[PDB]
Amino acid sequence: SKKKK
Amino acid sequence: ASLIERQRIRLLLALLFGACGTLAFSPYDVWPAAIISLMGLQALTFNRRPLQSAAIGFCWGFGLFGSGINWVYVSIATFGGMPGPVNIFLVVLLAAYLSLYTGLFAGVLSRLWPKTTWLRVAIAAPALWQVTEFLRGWVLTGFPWLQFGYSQIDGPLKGLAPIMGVEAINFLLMMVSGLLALALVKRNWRPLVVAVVLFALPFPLRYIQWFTPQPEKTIQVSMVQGDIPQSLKWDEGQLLNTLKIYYNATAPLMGKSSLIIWPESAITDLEINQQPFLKALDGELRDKGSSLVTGIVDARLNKQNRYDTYNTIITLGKGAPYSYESADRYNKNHLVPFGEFVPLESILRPLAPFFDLPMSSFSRGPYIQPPLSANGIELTAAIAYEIILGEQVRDNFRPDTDYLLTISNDAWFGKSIGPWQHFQMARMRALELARPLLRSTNNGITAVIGPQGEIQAMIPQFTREVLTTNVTPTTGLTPYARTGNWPLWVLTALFGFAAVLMSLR
Ligand SMILES: *C(=O)[C@@H](CSC[C@@H](COC(=O)CCCCCCCCCCCCCCC)OC(=O)CCCCCCCCCCCCCCC)NC(=O)CCCCCCCCCCCCCCC
Repeated sequence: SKKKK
Repeated sequence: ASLIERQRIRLLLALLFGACGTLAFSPYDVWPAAIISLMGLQALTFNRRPLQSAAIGFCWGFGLFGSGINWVYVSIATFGGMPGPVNIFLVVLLAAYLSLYTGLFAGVLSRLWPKTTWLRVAIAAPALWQVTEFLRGWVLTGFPWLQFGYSQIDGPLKGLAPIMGVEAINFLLMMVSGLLALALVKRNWRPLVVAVVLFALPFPLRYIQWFTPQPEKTIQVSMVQGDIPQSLKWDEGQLLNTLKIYYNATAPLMGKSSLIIWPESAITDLEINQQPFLKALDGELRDKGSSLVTGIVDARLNKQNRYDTYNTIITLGKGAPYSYESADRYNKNHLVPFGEFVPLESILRPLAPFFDLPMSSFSRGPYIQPPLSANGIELTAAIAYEIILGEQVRDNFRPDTDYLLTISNDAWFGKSIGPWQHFQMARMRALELARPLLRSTNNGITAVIGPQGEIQAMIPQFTREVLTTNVTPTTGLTPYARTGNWPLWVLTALFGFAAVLMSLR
């Protein structure tokens, strides 16, 4: 998925 | 005779039989390799001390997880920020950790059942194998990967999946392989015939279909594969291009495909921020008569005035008007370890530097969630990793479910065997629940799986294209969907309690 932005 | 009683050769030979088990999964699809691999594990642990059997079991596991989940290195090395030697160590540590349960299985099996008899290989080992496999799939949220039950998706034991589940196929595989190992070692044809009969019994079960297809409810489903680069995905500047890529791929599909699916987290920006896009897009879909089911990341307030970041599946269009405060959404429950949350985050915090530990973490959605509604269609959602948890999918499954929904993002692992193994486990859910599976991925295997775990439509990986095809919903409940894993656990309890009670004498 990977969060961050 | 010589140098086979020695443990060194027997320990080295366990790596080969362990590594042989990885050939049984999706990229290779050799289901006899599963039988040979388990046969090697059973045979090599014969007439060994409990500590020596555990070492054999650990090395058998290290062979299986040293080549079956070695694709994790691709995700770790491509975007990990850690030195090269460090990346290799983490993959070794993961293989070593998962090999403990295989080492525990062999260590306990030889301790309580030292003599090589039919009880050990047919009654004791399969019961103990499920207990150790359960612990591997439960401790620290578990990692139920490389289970040999999934290797029989196209094998002759696929008929047992809709009756008891995948965890019963590898239960039966341990019985058959253990009896074959017993026959080979002792040169006795009796364990060989019993192994053949037990393996040939579930074959007519694969011709039984528990579902009645519904031709009157056939729809055209289009799944868009964005093929957004993983490195540039979560960036400011690629957000506008990502929206335009999906919007321009979806615009011709409106009014012709009744259900449109975007991959996991197709919209990278937060749902609260991308409101005008979703509101305008919902208007286009409703007017032309289509529904969109896309993955997004949503941050929600709560009672304590914090933010709970969820991996959400929002639905728009006809049959499901979009609203921020709506119920037609699915929040991911089982987060990926070290990918979406840090297990033992209170203990691994000092070791978080020089380990690329993620600072933030997703919030886990409720274990049981209602099926998604889109254009009068019920979908049982399962985001990426959740499609390998057969028990969780069954719990969320309902009789009114038309299709099984899955959106994933396998762009982390690139050209490796990982996406295929993940894809193979997804096919088992369709076979177990007798429902078509609508799997959409960023660049992975975007495919439509039939009610019997059969690939109906598929598109090549690493391409930016849509998968438009007609899918017919199925109705009817499998015995697995009605009961679950508890009929198997009773069999495990009966085999386990009897095996222990025989060992007590
Ligand atoms: C999105 O939907 C994805 C999830 S994100 C998938 C991707 C993300 O990759 C990255 O973000 C790159 C960096 C990955 C994280 C590295 C962190 C390392 C921290 C230290 C680790 C060791 C700690 C202990 C010693 C100090 O890829 C990943 O998430 C890769 C995950 C790598 C995991 C490394 C594990 C290291 C060995 C641990 C051994 C056990 C230790 C126990 C101590 C008590 N998801 C999807 O779309 C679906 C993906 C499906 C496939 C998922 C493949 C990864 C599975 C990882 C299972 C870990 C099980 C741990 C034990 C329960």
